[PDB]
Amino acid sequence: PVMCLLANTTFPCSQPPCTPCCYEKEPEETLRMLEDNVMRPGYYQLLQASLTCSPHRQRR
Amino acid sequence: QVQLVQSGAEVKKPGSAVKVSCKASGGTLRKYAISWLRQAPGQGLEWMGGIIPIFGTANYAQKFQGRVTITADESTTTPYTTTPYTSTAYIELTSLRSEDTAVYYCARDLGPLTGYSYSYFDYWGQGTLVTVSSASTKGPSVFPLAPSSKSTSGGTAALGCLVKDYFPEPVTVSWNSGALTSGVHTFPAVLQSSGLYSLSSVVTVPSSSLGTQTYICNVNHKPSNTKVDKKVEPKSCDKTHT
Amino acid sequence: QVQLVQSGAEVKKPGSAVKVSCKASGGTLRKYAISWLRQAPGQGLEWMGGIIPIFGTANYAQKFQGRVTITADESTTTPYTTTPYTSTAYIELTSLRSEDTAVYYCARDLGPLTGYSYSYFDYWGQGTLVTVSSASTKGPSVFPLAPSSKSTSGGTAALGCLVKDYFPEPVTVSWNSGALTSGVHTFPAVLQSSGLYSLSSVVTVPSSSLGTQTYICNVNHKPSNTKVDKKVEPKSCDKTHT
Amino acid sequence: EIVMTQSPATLSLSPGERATLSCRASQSVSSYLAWYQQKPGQAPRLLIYDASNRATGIPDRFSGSGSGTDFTLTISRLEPEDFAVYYCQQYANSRRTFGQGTKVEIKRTVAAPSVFIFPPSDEQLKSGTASVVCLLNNFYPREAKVQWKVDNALQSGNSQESVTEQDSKDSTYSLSSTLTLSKADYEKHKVYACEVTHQGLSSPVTKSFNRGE
Amino acid sequence: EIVMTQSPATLSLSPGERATLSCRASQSVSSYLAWYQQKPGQAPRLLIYDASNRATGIPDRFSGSGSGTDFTLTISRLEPEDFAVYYCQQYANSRRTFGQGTKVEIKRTVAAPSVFIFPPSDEQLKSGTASVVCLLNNFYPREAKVQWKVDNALQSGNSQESVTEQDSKDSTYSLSSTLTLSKADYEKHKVYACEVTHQGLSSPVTKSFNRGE
Repeated sequence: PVMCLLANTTFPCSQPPCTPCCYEKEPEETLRMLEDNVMRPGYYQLLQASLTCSPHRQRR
Repeated sequence: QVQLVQSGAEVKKPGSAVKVSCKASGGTLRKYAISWLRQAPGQGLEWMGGIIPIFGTANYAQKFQGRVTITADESTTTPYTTTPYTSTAYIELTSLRSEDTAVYYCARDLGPLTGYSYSYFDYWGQGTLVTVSSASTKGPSVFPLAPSSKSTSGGTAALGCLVKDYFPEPVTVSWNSGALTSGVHTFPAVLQSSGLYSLSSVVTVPSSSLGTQTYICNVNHKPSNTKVDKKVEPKSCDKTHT
Repeated sequence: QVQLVQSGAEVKKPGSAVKVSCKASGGTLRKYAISWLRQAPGQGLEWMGGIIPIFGTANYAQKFQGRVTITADESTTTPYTTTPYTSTAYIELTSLRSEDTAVYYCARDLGPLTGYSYSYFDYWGQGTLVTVSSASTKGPSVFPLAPSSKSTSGGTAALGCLVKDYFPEPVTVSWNSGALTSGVHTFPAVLQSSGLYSLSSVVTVPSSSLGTQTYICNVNHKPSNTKVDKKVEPKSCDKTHT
Repeated sequence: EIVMTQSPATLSLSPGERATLSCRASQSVSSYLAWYQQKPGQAPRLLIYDASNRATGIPDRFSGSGSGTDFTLTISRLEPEDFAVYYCQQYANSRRTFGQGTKVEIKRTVAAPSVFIFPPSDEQLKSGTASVVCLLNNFYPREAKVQWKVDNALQSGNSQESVTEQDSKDSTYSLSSTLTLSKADYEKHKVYACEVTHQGLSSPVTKSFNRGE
Repeated sequence: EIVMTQSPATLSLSPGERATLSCRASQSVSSYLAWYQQKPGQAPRLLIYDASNRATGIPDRFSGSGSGTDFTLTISRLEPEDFAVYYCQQYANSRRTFGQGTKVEIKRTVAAPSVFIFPPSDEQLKSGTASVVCLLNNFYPREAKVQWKVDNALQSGNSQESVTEQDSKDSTYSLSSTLTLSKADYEKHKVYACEVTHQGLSSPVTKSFNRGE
């Protein structure tokens, strides 16, 4: 696989870094997930599935 | 004038996904939107979203975001084009629920061309049907309906037929292979509280001809290409027939 | 966003003049009008007139045309307006009558920017109260109030004071020097036909409180630096205060 | 939300009469309405765009009227081809919304229902099963109520209802209902006797049948 | 001229419920109308401009409609801080007119006034006059009327009234009224009486005290 970063941990660009549609739940640290994943090839193709769909009230 | 044509009707297991394809052609106008609407049978009529096939630019009614995606195909159409114009569009229905069972329409939307505003649905496809259920493709129970203990002459009395216990709804039926036409009512559908369908077909008559006439009916179904034919004479605890 | 600020309240003799003023700041828009409105508490809300401070060019309701003159600064309206944009606007009430006693508001008008059309008011100040009276500088007369059907035991559930014959409204009243802040009731004001103010205030105590604790009110006023206090315990026909 | 409404849920009239269908919205749509007719086994077709403009090749009979919150579609004299479902639609905001729809119906002289009933047959009885049918035939107007009333008691926990529309020649409706259980439960009774309550009948009607004959 | 009339001079409801304010325009304004609110000691704040645009600082607790002469402001649900004065205004014409306004009353269970009468004192009688203080306390609603009597002759003239705001944490209103007499006229009579009519009372109540008590 191709790998993400969150300083304490690393995982594939093909599983949720924390939770689905992260920015609505955790905004000012979702700003920081893109300071950690900042300049690598994988995560800009996981954003396609990580700021994408409906949580349990939000729809996009 | 103009026409739209779309995928044949389809049947699916819940929790899967399905894509409906649309094509439009022959109008003079170039850059209209194509839009998708849906209708649970007679229960409503909902606009879902659309695209402009030139720009992509997918646009959604908020109720469908996450449960659908919309796309269209760009083509090697030159700046001059010099043909009848054409477009191709889709809804991908995803994470299917049995409540998604509906007819889906493609329609032309003039919103972009009419000064980038909302518009009415100008021309429509045929519509196409999506069926969502876990059921297996069971062919019907096809027994003859028995006429009751006869009320006799001086009026009109019971005569008919019953079909039950099938999946895929598109059965058909025919009395005396079409030699009986008038007086036939066929009750269109029933849902048996767990995916299976049912149908009945009936012939209102004067009481003259029970146990006497060759009343006979065909039944036809698409699963396993099953086809059937039966007489409808009185038989229950005892019998009286032609 | 934006704010309007305006000069503090006024008190005046009939047949005198007033130069009320306001400032605007912090907006991205440069060419808004400044408008003046008023209400007396016994009236609705009325537009008087306004200006576009860059041009001058005042505009008035026919109720007020010639009763008032509206003007503005040269607002440093240079090219390279890259400093935050600000402006000052003034009104001149002249030879005023008792009926001109009202709150006057500065408010922002987008009418010129919305294609030179009449408009609603976008933002407001706090307003300037202007007071016209024949009266002159006075501190309060003050009185102790006797209990209803005086009993000094329990037959009533408030203990109170009366304040009368002052000028400028902002007397203020406090119970046990403000320590008894709970259970206070106070009533707004009345100008008598003599052109002077009055007020009433109470603590909502049972009459069993009398001498069980001591009960007082302390008053402050601004004119002549006048300040006063007294008991509210029984003081009328006889000295039975507890 | 902009809440739509069509006041007549149905309109019944004879050919040559003025049809007039009426629409409400909870706040001003200010034009931006359209009208459609819809046919069984088809997708809708456009009649009117804006408040009052006829769609492409729509003949003359239809006209649209209204403004703000209140609107109507009028047909000058209803032809025998025009009987259909009809919809208003709003496009004043991104939630484009259709009305509930209205059905337009041929008005005719009254006819009352005839009642029929049917036993099970050997293929069900060998399959552990019994199935029983109740019918109302060929009546107008159609607003009847029916129950299975077996040994006078309500049967419903196994039993469905179904309808058919005005026939194109006869202008009458019909109903079909089924009762179905294990063959051993079907023996629990002796008077299978379905009822009807109707507006063309003078009083409720019932017809009776017995298991084992 | 373009007179603006708001139909409720006052309105009442609990928090968490939808108030429906309305205005009548004397002649067509054709949109060009705005809605404001105000609190005492403050200038207004804008809520709505034209029929239905909210100002860019305003939450979805407010909404509007109207398209000629007939206008509505619908508050989606009052929070316990939206209880305020509300005004329409029009700008269709050079005479920009506001309405006379509407005040909303926070609805609660009733309480009748203890009406009282509170006698004057020597601190006032040393200066040629006497004030009697009828003092309707801690009551709801403020629909009370008050009237004054001296030796049972009516004193409706000088005996002015003043009312609290929606005071306390619960809008317990009060009223303070001040029958005021010259010293000689205070001494020429011996019975002072004051009378109240209110919705929370069963029927009118009079309270009295006598000179020299």
